[PDB]
Parts: sequence; C-alpha cells; structure tokens
Amino acid sequence: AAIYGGVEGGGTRSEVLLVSEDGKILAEADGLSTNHWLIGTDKCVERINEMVNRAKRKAGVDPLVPLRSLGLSLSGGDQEDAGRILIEELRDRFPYLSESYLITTDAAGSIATATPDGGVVLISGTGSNCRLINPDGSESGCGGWGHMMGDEGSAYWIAHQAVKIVFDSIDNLEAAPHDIGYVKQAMFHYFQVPDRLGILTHLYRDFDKCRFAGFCRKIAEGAQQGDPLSRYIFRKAGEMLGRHIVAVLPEIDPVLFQGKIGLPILCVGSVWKSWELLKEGFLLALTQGREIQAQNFFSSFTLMKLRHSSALGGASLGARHIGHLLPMDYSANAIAFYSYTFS
Amino acid sequence: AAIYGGVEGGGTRSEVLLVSEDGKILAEADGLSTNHWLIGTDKCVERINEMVNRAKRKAGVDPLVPLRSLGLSLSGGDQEDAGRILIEELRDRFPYLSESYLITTDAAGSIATATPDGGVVLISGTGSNCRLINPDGSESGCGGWGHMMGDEGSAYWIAHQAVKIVFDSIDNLEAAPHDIGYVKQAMFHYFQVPDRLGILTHLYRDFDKCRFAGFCRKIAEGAQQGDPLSRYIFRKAGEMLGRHIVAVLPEIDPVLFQGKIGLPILCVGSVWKSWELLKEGFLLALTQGREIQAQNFFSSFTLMKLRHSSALGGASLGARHIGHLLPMDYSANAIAFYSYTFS
Ligand SMILES: Nc1ncnc2c1ncn2[C@@H]1O[C@H](COP(=O)(O)OP(=O)(O)O)[C@@H](O)[C@H]1O
Ligand SMILES: Nc1ncnc2c1ncn2[C@@H]1O[C@H](COP(=O)(O)OP(=O)(O)O)[C@@H](O)[C@H]1O
Ligand SMILES: OC[C@H]1O[C@H](O)[C@H](O)[C@@H](O)[C@@H]1O
Ligand SMILES: OC[C@H]1O[C@H](O)[C@H](O)[C@@H](O)[C@@H]1O
Repeated sequence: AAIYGGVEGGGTRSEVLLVSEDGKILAEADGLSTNHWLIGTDKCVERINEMVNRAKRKAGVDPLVPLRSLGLSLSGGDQEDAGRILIEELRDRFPYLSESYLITTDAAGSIATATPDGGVVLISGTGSNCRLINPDGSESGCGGWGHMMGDEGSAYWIAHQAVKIVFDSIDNLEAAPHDIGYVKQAMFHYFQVPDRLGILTHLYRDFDKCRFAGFCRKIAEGAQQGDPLSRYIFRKAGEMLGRHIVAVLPEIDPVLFQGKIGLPILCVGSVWKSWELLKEGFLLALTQGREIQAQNFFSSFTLMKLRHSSALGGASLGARHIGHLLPMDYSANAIAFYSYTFS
Repeated sequence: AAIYGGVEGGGTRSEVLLVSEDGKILAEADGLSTNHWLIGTDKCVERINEMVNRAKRKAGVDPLVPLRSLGLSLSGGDQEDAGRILIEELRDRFPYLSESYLITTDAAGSIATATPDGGVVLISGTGSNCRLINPDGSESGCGGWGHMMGDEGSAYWIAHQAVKIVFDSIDNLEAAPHDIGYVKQAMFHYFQVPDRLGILTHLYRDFDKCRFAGFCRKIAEGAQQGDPLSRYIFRKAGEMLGRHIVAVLPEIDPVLFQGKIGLPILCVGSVWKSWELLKEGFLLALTQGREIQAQNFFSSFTLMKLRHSSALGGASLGARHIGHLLPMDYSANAIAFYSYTFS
C-alpha cells in the first residue's frame, strides 16, 4: 500500500487525510492548531507528526512505512517561506514521516479539492482572500494581506468596522448610518470593559486577533435579530467580498464562464454561514462591477461549498508534486448552494 | 518666598520648572521617562522627587522646604487616573516635596502654556489626537485611538495610506487617484524588500511602529518634489486633521471664538513640519464643516507652536488651583505660524 496524505492547517481548523493509490480516503484525524504565528515551527512539526501517525493507525496502514508524499495546505499570511523551514525541521525530526513534501496555500488546496483544472475561490474566515487558477499555468489574486493591510469582508473586518463606527460616532468624527446602541453594548460586554478606554487595552497590550474576530459572531446574531447597524455592516462585507471577484475578473479564462453552472465560485470560510446576511451587498458589488468593466459577458455564477477538508486537495497536490496523479471524485467534494444569472 | 512647580511627564523625557511669585523661572531640571507602564509607579514617584529636589538645590532651596504647589502635566493621556495614586504615594513617601498637587493631561498643560483661557490641542506625530479645553476647564476630545483604530492624519496613517493605495492598485481592487510609480519605488526602497510579499513581514513578524511611521518623511519628500500622489496623501491627511477640529466644534464655548486671535489651536508633533502640504486639505475640511453647523461664531483661528515646556502650563494650573494667578508671558511661550479668518 502506497499512501498519500494531505494536511489542512494555518488557521483555526487542522486536519490530516490519507488517500490510497486509487483515491479512496483511508482515514481522517483532527488535530491541534498549526497557526505558526501563535505557535512556533517546533510545535507545528510536533502536531503534524502526531496527526499523521494517529491517522495511520486509524487507517489500518503499516505504521512504519513512510508516506509517499504529504501535501500541506496552509493559510500562510506570510509566504515568507519559513514553509521552507517547516519542511527542513520535518525531515530533520522525523525522517520516517514522508518521502516528499509540498507546502501550498489554503486557496490552492481548496481549489484542488473541487476541480481538476483550477477555478476561483473566495475566502472569508478570520481573514479573506480571493484566488484564481486558470486551466493553463496562470494565477491571479486579490487581497490576502492579513489584518494590518486589508482582509476586507473577513470576520476581523466585520469586527473592526463594528468598533470603528461606534468610536467615530461618540467622537463625532463621523455619523453612523444607523443607531449605535446594540453594537456599543455588544462591544463592551464581549470585551468585558465599561468604556472606550477599556477597548484600547485589547488592541495594543493584550491583542488577541482570534478574540477580536470572534466579535463577528455577535454582529451576526444581532443582524439576525434585525438590528439595522449590524445588518448594515454585513451588507458592506458583502460588497467587499463581491469586489474581490470584480477585481480578478479580467484575468479569468473565458471558458470558465461558458457552462451550465456558469462561473463556479468556491466559498471557503465560516463567514459564509451568514450568506443570507451577505447576499445583497455581494449581488450589488457584482451588478455594478459588470457595467463598469465587461460587456464581454459571463451570464451567471453559482456558489459552492466544500464537502471534504482542503486536506484532500493537499493530498492531491502532494502526489502531483512527485510522479503521481490521485484520482478524485470531484462531484462528491463540492456542492452548489446558490445560483444567480444577471438579468 | 513662595515657589510654584510644574512637571512635563508621562512620555520618555521629563522636565521640571520652578516658577516664582511674579512668574520668573527659578530653576529647571531634565529627567528621563515618567511612564508608569514602562517603569511602574514607584519608580515614577522616585524620579519625580529626584528631579524636583535637583531643581530646589539649583535654586538654593533646601530639600525640607515644600513648594506651594506642583502641577504635574502628564501625557499618556486618556487613562491618567493612576494620578490619584501617584499623588498619594508622593505625599506618603515625600511629605516635604509640595503642599499641593494637580494632575493635568498633557493637553491641559500644553494650552495653559500658550493662552490663559481655553483652546484646542491638535496632535500629529507618530499618532494623532485632538483635545479641547474650555475656559471653564472642562476637557473633551476626538481621536487618540492609536494605529489600529484611527490616528487619522498622523505619520502612521500617512505611511499606511501610501502602502495601502499601491497594494490595492496592483490587486485592481481600487484605482489610485494618481500614478503609483514614485510611491511604489519609495516603498520597496525604504523597507528594502523585493515585492509586496516582502512588505508583509514588516507588518506582522518584524513589526516596528516607529520604523513604519518613519516612511512618512519619504512621502513628504515625494510631495515636496512634485509627485501628484504624495501631494494627494498629504491633502487627505490635512483633511482628516481638519475633521478633528470639526468634531469638537459643537462643544466649544462661544467666548473662545471671540479673541483678536480667534480660536487658538496649538499644533503639537513633527508632521506639522509639513504644514504647506496639509494646508489646502486642512482648510477644505474646516470650510465645509463650519457651514453644516450654524457658525454663530467662529470667524477666525490661529495656529500656534510651543517654545517652552508644557511644564510652565503645569506650574500655572497648579498655582490657579490654590488661588494664585501666576504671571505668564504668553508671547515668549509660543508663536503663531498661520492665521485665517473665514470669508
Ligand atoms: N455564522 C457565522 N457568521 C459570521 N462569522 C462567523 C460565523 N461563525 C464563525 N464566524 C467567524 O469565523 C471566524 C473563523 O473563521 P474560520 O473559517 O472558521 O477559521 P479560520 O479562518 O481561522 O481558518 C471567526 O472569527 C468567527 O467570528
Ligand atoms: N518634516 C516632516 N514632515 C512630515 N512628517 C515628519 C517630519 N519629520 C518627522 N515626521 C514624522 O513624525 C513622526 C515622529 O513624530 P514626533 O511628533 O516627532 O514624535 P512622536 O509623535 O512619536 O511623539 C515620525 O514618524 C516621522 O515620520
Ligand atoms: O484565510 C484567508 C486569508 O487570511 C489572511 O489574509 C492571510 O494573509 C491569507 O493567506 C489567507 O488566505
Ligand atoms: O501622541 C499622539 C497620540 O498617539 C496615540 O494615538 C495615543 O493613543 C494618544 O493618546 C496620543 O495622544
């Protein structure tokens, strides 16, 4: 049995799948965090090696035989490649783990799970990113620069607009579009501080990007219960997300438009659980972005969700990096959830 | 002889002025940081006592003779109610230091040095902030929230605009108002990196707020040398600083608009060195904002810079606090660099 493995990590979820020669998924094991910014490359190496061994036991596979390849689909933030270093520390500490390594990106590992010839992903999790891989080599992207330089339409951004808007309102630097009450109270309560000064501590001493972006869930709840300000912030995240697509539009190979689905857009990230709250902003940004840019027309799009971990894409790409091609059941890996054709 | 002290503290450099009954300066001593975050409060207490005693000795005043008052003008604003405590530990440990104390914001100390009545303090350094002090002493503000949640029109905000605009241009998420070329080259040079990926380490792993805000100076040169885009960023900075004034306007005591000087606005910070580049933006924001809000006065304003320590202001406030009006040469204390009367 020749085994190929993929890893999903870098963000909040971490996971390993192992795949056989024939593309049959052998086992899945969940793991501890592999965000290399919060944890070092020492721990990263440790949790990856545990994860894979546990999965090997689970699959009924020879514990001593090294993986043919291991495809690591990781949300970089900075591809400052210490991904190079991760591979080096990996083959240094555990030489029996795998014969070969591939570090890719979360976007490329997702795309790889859904289609055999590239496509388009829109990511909205704690951060955001939009990426494209054409049927030929060509790649292209918009805005995966993290929290200090963009992330428009992410959980961070939704959270940041939320506090930015109350700060500016009280200050009289800008008038809010709708009442400040619910969010102002949600804020103080979530961060457990009485006033605006209390919020500074969480920004510059503490700073917990994870806690901060968590605030998005409270805006989502408030929006669901009809608080206009909350509904507003989710509309604008819809636009920002829609704009990422508009941005990459000129770079898309025309054949990707010309099917029954039309342009398939893979939607990765938990913010998409609030799709109903993003829908209008998203539809708007696209609708105004096809007047300004292209009479060279795509007629429709459909949105898709993954049904297996991006680790499956990882495994796929890890095999591709060596000799092999892993068979893939692309119908099973992703499903349609929304469709729209411009009228 | 009655003697009246002030301290400019809270930042990295401290100062003490001993002022006599008819306003002449008796002694002055420099000191290091008096920031309780960086140093703890005990060390702050020690260093204040040390500075003041060194000022007494210079003046031929024994350590056992207390001041009639001491006005501590303490930056690191907003959260300066560790002041009640710094005063207690002071009159606990060193009872002969002073017979009276006043904790002042750095803004209150600052204006009290330039004019007798209230005014506005407008800061644009690494960060930015705007504080209004009324004739009656009541103080309020706009901004001061730091690089993650405002600092509009500061050194940091300027550098950040520069690199955001070019990031969004290459991404095609937002077309720049003017050509990206000059600034793009300035960026790559200043952070000494090959590409955008290289800028990302300077924002996450190797982050240095001071280094990053330093990039402002480069945009100043660009704007000086004639580059359309660098000029534009400095116009927007001017606007944001303008809008800080517009924010507090509704709170100003009408009588503050009434001098021959009009509204006194003290400018603190190094970005003010680029006044020529902020001027148009500053004016445009003041024009369209004083119109929105019925201009029942606000006929004019003059912008000032300081020429003495805010400690002089501190001395003055400490003395008023105990019923003594300290003679104060406001002309020697600060100079006016611009005057504008709306027409
Ligand atoms: N229903 C929801 N609506 C909007 N945001 C959500 C929802 N559930 C989770 N989130 C946000 O998802 C973010 C985490 O993104 P996720 O894709 O789960 O992980 P990561 O992006 O870190 O890999 C959290 O910051 C949280 O606020
Ligand atoms: N001539 C200038 N024009 C514009 N910005 C400047 C100039 N000189 C210095 N700066 C900016 O001022 C910032 C430092 O501000 P300063 O007021 O001196 O100290 P701080 O704000 O840290 O107390 C630096 O980030 C620098 O980029
Ligand atoms: O996860 C979505 C995005 O979050 C952040 O912006 C990261 O810099 C980027 O690599 C990631 O893809
Ligand atoms: O120094 C200018 C300003 O910079 C930062 O924004 C600080 O939060 C603020 O308190 C300070 O006054």
